[PDB]
Amino acid sequence: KVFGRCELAAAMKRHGLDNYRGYSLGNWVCAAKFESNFNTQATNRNTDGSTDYGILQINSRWWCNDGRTPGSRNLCNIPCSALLSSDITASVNCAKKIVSDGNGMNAWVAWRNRCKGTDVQAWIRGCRL
Ligand SMILES: [Cl-]
Ligand SMILES: [Cl-]
Ligand code: NA
Ligand code: NA
Ligand code: NA
Ligand code: NA
Ligand code: NA
Ligand SMILES: [Ti+4]
Repeated sequence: KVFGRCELAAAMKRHGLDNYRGYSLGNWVCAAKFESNFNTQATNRNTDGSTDYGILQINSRWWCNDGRTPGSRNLCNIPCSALLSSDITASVNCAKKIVSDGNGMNAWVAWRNRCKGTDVQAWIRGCRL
């Protein structure tokens, strides 16, 4: 599913991500924009053989199981395929664990490089939320 911008912001709010660990909804929408362009089916293979899955491009080295990442963990306790669903529940639940892990949203390199410090409220501007 490719979400619309306001559509995703609404779904993220519905699942409790808005201001989670102090990161406003616009942070989360911005991160999703640059990680997946709002496409739940986005996948990206990394040089280390791990893969990133879903709207927030959650990586298989720590967070989900894909059966093909040697030495990895599955801290969210889910198949990485669950991260590709049209229903963002699994992605949101796993993102909450990832953002709680110590470096906040810096866990998402793209958030650091493209969202951090910017006018992230632009990402929710105009939306009925
Ligand atoms: Cl495995
Ligand atoms: Cl393996
Ligand atoms: Na957009
Ligand atoms: Na915001
Ligand atoms: Na894994
Ligand atoms: Na959803
Ligand atoms: Na980047
Ligand atoms: Ti594996």
